[PDB]
Amino acid sequence: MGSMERASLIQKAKLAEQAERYEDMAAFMKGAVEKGEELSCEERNLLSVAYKNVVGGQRAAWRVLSSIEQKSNEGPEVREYREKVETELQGVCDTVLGLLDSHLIKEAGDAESRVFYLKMKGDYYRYLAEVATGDDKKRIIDSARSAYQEAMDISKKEMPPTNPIRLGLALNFSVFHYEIANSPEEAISLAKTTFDEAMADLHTLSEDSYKDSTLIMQLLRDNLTLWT
Amino acid sequence: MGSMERASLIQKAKLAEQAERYEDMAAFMKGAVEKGEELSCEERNLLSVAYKNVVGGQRAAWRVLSSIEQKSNEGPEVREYREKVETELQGVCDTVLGLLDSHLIKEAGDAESRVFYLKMKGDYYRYLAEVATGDDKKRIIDSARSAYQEAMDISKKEMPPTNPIRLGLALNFSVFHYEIANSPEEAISLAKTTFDEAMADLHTLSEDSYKDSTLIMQLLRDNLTLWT
Amino acid sequence: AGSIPGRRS
Amino acid sequence: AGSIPGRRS
Ligand SMILES: *Cc1ccc(S(=O)(=O)N2CCC(N3CCCC3)CC2)cc1
Ligand SMILES: *Cc1ccc(S(=O)(=O)N2CCC(N3CCCC3)CC2)cc1
Ligand SMILES: [Ca+2]
Ligand SMILES: [Ca+2]
Ligand SMILES: [Cl-]
Ligand SMILES: [Cl-]
Repeated sequence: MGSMERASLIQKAKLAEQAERYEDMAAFMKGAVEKGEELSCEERNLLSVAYKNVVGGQRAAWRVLSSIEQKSNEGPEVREYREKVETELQGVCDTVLGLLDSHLIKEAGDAESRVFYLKMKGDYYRYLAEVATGDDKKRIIDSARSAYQEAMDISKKEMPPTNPIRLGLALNFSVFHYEIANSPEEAISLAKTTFDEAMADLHTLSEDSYKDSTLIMQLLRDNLTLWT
Repeated sequence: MGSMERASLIQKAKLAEQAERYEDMAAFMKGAVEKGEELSCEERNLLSVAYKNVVGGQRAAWRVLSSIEQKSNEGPEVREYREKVETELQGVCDTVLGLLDSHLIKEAGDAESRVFYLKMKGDYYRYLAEVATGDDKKRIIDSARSAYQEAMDISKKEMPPTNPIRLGLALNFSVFHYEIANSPEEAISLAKTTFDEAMADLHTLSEDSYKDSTLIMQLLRDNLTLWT
Repeated sequence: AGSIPGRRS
Repeated sequence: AGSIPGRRS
């Protein structure tokens, strides 16, 4: 998208979201990142929304195909097609990870931007881990863990316990523990401690911030209800 | 998809539908058509479902963008992006019309296959007409009309009034009259006559055929309720 | 005004 | 188990 203005790419990403054209949205936001400037809060959210929709569709398709393939193992077409979708999913994760490494993370000096990008890095390694098989899985899992852990360390030092990015990071890291790392007790402990520390800080918030934080706290509670 | 077996393309189209990967589904069915053999009833439905999903997403996005563009006319980005989506939509319609012309229609000798493909031809010209502007619109509209009319003539001679393809053809031709040709009275007359002739033939049907026909009859009734 | 949905086999 | 939906701006 090298010939399109940065501001036009951002405007088109917003239009693509309204039109539910998420592949287009991701391509516009990739072009905007590649202009080389840092992203604002709103622009970071557009980048994340675009890719979460693209990879979310791929993950849902991969799960459907994997389920059919496993039942078939109780011609080569189901495996071949699951592999095709898997390769496409891995390519999207690699693209996002490449944008974070060149050069979003290294230029992110404020806590809000750096935590946001490291949470993304953990998420896309987690999506790689969902489809990885073997010892490849081990290094991919450690990459997710390391990204989430660095984000957590910054978030606990630099953000209040009600900050929505801090809360969403803790939510997703708890899902990592439960679903990827086979550490359900660590998942439950993280979700509980996060919820309780946020509850105790709600009194400091405006009505609008209260709504933002409690929405994500309910997600932590929903997981705790499922896990206990 | 020239290197993939016909039977594998069909199997993958079914998997792609289950995974809600409709672009893949359409590409697999295009490859199957290009093998040069005629399509069975089930295969024709897979081809139609694949492309109706692809073009349905494009039409919905085009409508969102066109609405934003019109309100903006009460920078160039909204128009440029609407044009991009429009061009993509036109390309998909041209692809389907190309498969029908090379060579699905000319090899379709049974009424069921020939009516099915001519209904498709009317539908994809109708989708072209939805986005066409000017005298281009006139010839595109006439192409839709001519395809639907030939299908109607065959269907009335060769199929019972309850046949689901005959009913769906009449439904879509009535929508053509109402939405494209500015002929609401012709739309209402066609929907009414179609519904009434089907009602009078229901007594001939099994329980399962009755369910198939009455489902589409309800769609005719839903339109009549909106139009009168 | 609704045409055949046509999006599920 | 649910992560942040993250699919709407
Ligand atoms: C991981 C993560 C990402 C974003 C946020 S957020 O910016 O505080 N926010 C994004 C919008 C969401 N709304 C939009 C419509 C429904 C929810 C809410 C969360 C937090 C954590
Ligand atoms: C234009 C048209 C196309 C197909 C048919 S159909 O074969 O009789 N049929 C397709 C399946 C539909 N079901 C699937 C799930 C819900 C509805 C019903 C119509 C008729 C007309
Ligand atoms: Ca510039
Ligand atoms: Ca062969
Ligand atoms: Cl910086
Ligand atoms: Cl033939």
